[PDB]
Amino acid sequence: LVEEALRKALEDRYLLAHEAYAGGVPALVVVHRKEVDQAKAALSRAGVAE
Amino acid sequence: KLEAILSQEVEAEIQALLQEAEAKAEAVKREAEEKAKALLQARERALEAQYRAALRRAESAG
Repeated sequence: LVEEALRKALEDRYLLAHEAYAGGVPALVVVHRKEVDQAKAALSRAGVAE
Repeated sequence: KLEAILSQEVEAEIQALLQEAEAKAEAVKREAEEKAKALLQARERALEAQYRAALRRAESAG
């Protein structure tokens, strides 16, 4: 859901990579500076906290 | 891709810098030529003064 949500917000000029801790994953998105807001909106809207 | 963005960001700064630094290497080459020029102009002025004065001195004496 998150992956789809980022992809509409931030197009194809993004890198989403994740590694697994012992549950789910802490995930990290890499975005250009000034597409920061597009990425945060996508998480906020999902209900995903930082 | 995000990487195709980034390569346009270096190639952009690294032309501005090199035009700025050929606008200092031009400016210096000008100001120095106009300097060199004026330091021989001033040399011209001196020689007249010292020859006009001298001829008068040697005339008055004679």
